[PDB]
Amino acid sequence: VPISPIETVPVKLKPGMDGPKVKQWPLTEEKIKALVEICTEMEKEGKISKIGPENPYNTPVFAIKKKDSTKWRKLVDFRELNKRTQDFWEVQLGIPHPAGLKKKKSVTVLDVGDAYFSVPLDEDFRKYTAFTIPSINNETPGIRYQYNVLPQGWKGSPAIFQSSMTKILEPFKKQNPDIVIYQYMDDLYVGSDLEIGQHRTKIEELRQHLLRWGLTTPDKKHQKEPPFLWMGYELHPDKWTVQPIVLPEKDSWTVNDICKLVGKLNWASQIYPGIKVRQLSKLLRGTKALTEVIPLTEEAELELAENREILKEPVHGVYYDPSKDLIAEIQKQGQGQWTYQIYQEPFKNLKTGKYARMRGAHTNDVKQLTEAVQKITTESIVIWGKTPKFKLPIQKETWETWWTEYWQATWIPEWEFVNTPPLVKLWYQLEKEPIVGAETFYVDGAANRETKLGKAGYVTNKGRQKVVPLTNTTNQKTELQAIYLALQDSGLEVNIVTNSQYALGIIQAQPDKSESELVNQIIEQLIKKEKVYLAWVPAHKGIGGNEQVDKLVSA
Amino acid sequence: PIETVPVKLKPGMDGPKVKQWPLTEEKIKALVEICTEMEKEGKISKIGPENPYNTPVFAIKKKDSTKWRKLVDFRELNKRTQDFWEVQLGIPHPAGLKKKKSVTVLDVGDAYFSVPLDEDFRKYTAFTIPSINNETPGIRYQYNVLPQGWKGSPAIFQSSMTKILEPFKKQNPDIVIYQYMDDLYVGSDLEIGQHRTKIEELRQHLLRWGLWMGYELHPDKWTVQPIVLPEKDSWTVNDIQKLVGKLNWASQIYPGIKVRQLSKLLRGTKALTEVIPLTEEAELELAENREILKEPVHGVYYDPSKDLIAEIQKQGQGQWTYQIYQEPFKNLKTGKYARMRGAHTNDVKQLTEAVQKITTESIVIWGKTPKFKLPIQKETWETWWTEYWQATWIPEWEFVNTPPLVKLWYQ
DNA sequence: CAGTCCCTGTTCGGGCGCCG
DNA sequence: GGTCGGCGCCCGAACAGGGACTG
Ligand SMILES: C[C@H](Cn1cnc2c(N)ncnc21)OCP(=O)(O)N[C@@H](CCC(=O)O)C(=O)O
Ligand SMILES: [Mn+2]
Ligand SMILES: [Mn+2]
Repeated sequence: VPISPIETVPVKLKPGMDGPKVKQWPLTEEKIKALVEICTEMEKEGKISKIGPENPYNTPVFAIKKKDSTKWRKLVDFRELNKRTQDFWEVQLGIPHPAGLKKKKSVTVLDVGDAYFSVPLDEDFRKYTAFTIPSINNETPGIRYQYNVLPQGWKGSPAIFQSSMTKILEPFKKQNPDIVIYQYMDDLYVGSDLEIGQHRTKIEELRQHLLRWGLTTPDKKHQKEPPFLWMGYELHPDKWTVQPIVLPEKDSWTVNDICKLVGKLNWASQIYPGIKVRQLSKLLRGTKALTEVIPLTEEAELELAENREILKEPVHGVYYDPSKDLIAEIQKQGQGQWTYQIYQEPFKNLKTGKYARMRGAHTNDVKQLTEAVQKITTESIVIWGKTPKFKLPIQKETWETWWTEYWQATWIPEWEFVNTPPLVKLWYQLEKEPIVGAETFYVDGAANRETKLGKAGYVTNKGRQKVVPLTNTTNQKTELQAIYLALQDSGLEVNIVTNSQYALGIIQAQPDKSESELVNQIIEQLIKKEKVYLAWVPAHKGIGGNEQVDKLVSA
Repeated sequence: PIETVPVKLKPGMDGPKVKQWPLTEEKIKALVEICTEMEKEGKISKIGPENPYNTPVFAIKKKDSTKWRKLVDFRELNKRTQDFWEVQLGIPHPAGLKKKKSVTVLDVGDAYFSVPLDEDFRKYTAFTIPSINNETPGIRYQYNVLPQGWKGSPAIFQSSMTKILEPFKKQNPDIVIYQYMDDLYVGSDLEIGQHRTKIEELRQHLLRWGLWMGYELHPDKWTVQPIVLPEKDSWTVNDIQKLVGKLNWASQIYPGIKVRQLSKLLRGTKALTEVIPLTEEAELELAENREILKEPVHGVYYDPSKDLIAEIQKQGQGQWTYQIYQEPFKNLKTGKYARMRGAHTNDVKQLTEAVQKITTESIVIWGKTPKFKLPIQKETWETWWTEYWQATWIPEWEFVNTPPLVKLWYQ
């Protein structure tokens, strides 16, 4: 066996574990002919070699069809070898995006035929990569080979190939610093600002530099004219767009069909603005059956019809100009949903997206807006390496009140106010000082752990009082209920004194939505008020009416 | 031709496997030039995916510094080698460094590149450089010498460092020198003029052995932040209610605090804005509570075997209070910062500055870095803190969300 | 007193999308 | 077909840790 020009990567097994010994599963006669034809050709090319009975290892093997081609792809079920193979550190840190591409004079895309089959495997490790090809007859013993290159299905092959591919491209990039080569596995995106005459030369130089190491660049996969098919997009000289997306329409929807639907909607949201998946993702919750038929809700059908109407119109993105600023604008879509557009020129979006995660049982629009800014910031640093300038639907005075008075440290980068309703605001403000001329309510609540029974009420300075028995409640729910009672039975200005750290901490965060229906009712009462002053006092210390109302609600 | 000191991990622990976080364009360009120059000088060498270990890497600029500085987050690797830099080659901490009039910090991290690293241990110093828009896969490296930011580097270099400082310590026996991570803390009671002159004598003394930057400190001017009670001649129900709640929380630190007579003033169901005159027994209880807060807490002393913990509270208007402790309510030190960089505009820059100032004080006083309880959301902190970091070390931290109770540390 | 539990937040396991 | 790696989203279950009350 000849020595491959590429330096091999030393690979070990995990200490104290042998190679795989799995029996070959039955294959269809149409897949057997495809494997024997490929295994015979790879054996002639030195990619696989025969093994005798001295090799005690075996691993199942199969093959799948290639997309838009008659050739086949050989795959190995190395699920047992990957468990006992040493851990690798993946060098693929992410997926490139066309919004990060800069405009170049010329662009060339070329693929590598049989990429894994042109990179050698460690000689001391080729033993465990043994497979058996069944013949057309079950009584025939079959032919056993071992891999001399990177197999398809081994957990180390992609990490080894990406690092091996980078080492081969290093001398070319070093000699040609003004050439941009986007390297994703074997797919090479080559662009340059050189004249088109010298560009084809450098392309052929690269095709000859890769040929010295066994990497073939077929002219079949060669692309010289736009539009270029790169990473599932359509690259044009001045714009880009995703390849056509097909949403499956089903009269009877299963849970797996919803996962296939939501997945394509998230993929479409990178350029198509306004995609919602809130109502459709509410179908995947609480259900534990992929094949179960699920009916579409009225809100899910409306959300799906809106997404289909957005996918009717053609959208396109633009490329990145490093000479102009990066701008990201956010809009409040629904309740808990947010969308954004990253652009440099108006209406020429580089890309779009959406944020809709629900963090915490109690939140407000300002918190969710801060979370969306951070998600866009990290996303922009990945693609462009810089933080964009934000346009936010929140008043400068509104944000100034929030971040200064909040106990946590929070911050938003350089931004400006854009007046696009609905505007993010604060729905109520707790007073910093007690209100003169306002009734002072001393609230308290308690409950029994066993009987799940409790009381809740208040005592005021004007003699007003109330106690309400509660069933199937907790100490926390009663103390929240006591504050709700004081808000119901008071005027537009009210001073409330509680001893509940739990209830006070929730209200002081100024929430506008809550998973608890009780807190939502408390929020509704707080918006109707004009001045609310909450105050905390220690319990069991005999303070004001808090002691008198503690003894009233103790049972 | 230097012999390597054998280093091993703690028994029953593997190396660090931390993913690299995204980096900005200015930081990646700075890391490429640095790592190319370090590779050309044999300090680092490229590796492959067969190394399962990795440690994040980013770049910083020190205070008033224009040059980028490579910084590795060896926090996970330092935890998995703790028995090395404490049991075998430990560094003593001089108790007189915190008592000096002036202390200067020197960046001597470039001296670690002169000592080779143990071949069997270089596998754990691996790090990956990201690329913008993932144009290329990660460019991996590993260290061939003593890395900057690793707690094993000053321990191995300690023997070489003492023999370099022996001529200077002999001529200046009153000057205290402490080495922590990539920093050298030089303190003296000399006048500010001749103190900087003695620093320059040490810089040229270090340049001969193959060493720049200067950050001045004054530990004698460090003041604590005590618990203070208001001084009012007209108290209301709301004032007394807040006074009792504050004294009740402070009673966990001072067991002699009493609120019995002050609670008797809050017997009725009175309006908050109503003025309440203080009784004769309540005035004595408030005055005695003020005198107790002047006394030091009973039984508070530093334990070298316990970790340091630092809590930070956001007080608004650029005010930031902090307490350092090992056991709850036994604060070894309290303090307050104000008008730091980013005041009245950026909380994350103020908080990042505070963590650096608190960590620096913990190095001078105890020679240990504290674990911070940060009043910030995890996603908010992990998004911006590298944009403002200006130190060669990185302390450990956890995120807390404690809504304000009775403003104990700030009036 | 240590033992719970009520509440809340985080982490991870698993499905899909997409790329090679 | 039911192979691998990367990134993204969605969800629930398991895990983790602090107030408040009780033997
Ligand atoms: C091996 C390398 C990476 N790669 C792609 N797919 C897989 C897979 N399923 N399992 C493991 N590695 C995979 O692929 C690059 P290639 O080999 O040069 N051309 C593709 C054909 C693509 C098509 O037209 O469908 C192939 O033959 O894979
Ligand atoms: Mn290919
Ligand atoms: Mn109560």
